Amino acid sequence: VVIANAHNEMIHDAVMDYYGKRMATCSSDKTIKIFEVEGETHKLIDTLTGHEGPVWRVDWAHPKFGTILASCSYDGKVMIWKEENGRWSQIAVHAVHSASVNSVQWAPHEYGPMLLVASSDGKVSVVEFKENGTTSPIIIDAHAIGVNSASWAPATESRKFVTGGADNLVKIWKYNSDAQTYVLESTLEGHSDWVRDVAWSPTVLLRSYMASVSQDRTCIIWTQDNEQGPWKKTLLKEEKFPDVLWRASWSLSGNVLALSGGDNKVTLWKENLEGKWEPA
Repeated sequence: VVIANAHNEMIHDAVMDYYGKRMATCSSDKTIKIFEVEGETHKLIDTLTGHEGPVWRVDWAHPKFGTILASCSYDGKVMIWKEENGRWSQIAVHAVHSASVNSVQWAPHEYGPMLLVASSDGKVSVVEFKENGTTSPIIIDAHAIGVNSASWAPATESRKFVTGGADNLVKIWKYNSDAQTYVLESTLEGHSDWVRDVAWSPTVLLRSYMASVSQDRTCIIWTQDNEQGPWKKTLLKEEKFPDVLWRASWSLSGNVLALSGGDNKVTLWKENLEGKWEPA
């Protein structure tokens, strides 16, 4: 179902609506594109523009609040646009960070219309969209050099999300009505280089599963069982993948690992009966 040459500039992200019927591509050309996919067809609708620097990542909001797609660019700003009347418009612009923003994912509709922003400005922001338009932002420093990922943890307070460091550190953050904002929990060390990406699973089974990919060219699957329980570092393999590792994605169900390399190859992984990993 290829959509050959969607952009002019190299593409940095390919995400779909909750109903895999409409896509969203973003590139360096500072532009994002909306799509329609059927059997093998690709209808190109609008092309989102207002981004000064290369767009990095984008994320589809839950249909619960209509059609909304958020994008983050080098321009140190993340922007969201809705699709009222089949015509794409820019609803709000979030630019609190001072430097590139490399990741932006939406919170489980349960939580609400929340967006988690992680900038290379070393900080991270949490923003929910009220009514009138003016939101109440929440920012908290998260890493030394910077921040590269900010995946969320499923619903359960009890609001958690993992961060990937520019300083090689993976962290866990849980809300706190007494602290007024998300505070640190874990600080799982493991990578020798920078944490390129970290995604948290929705697999509600007995134990929690977290993925961490990095310039150190390895994935460390962080498995923990309960509050007490510490996270068990686990090398996806006791060798190095020839190139870096940029993305890690969790399948809806069946909990399978989508590990987008850098050697330009995508690999899939599963945890056999023991607790190790194998292809698919």
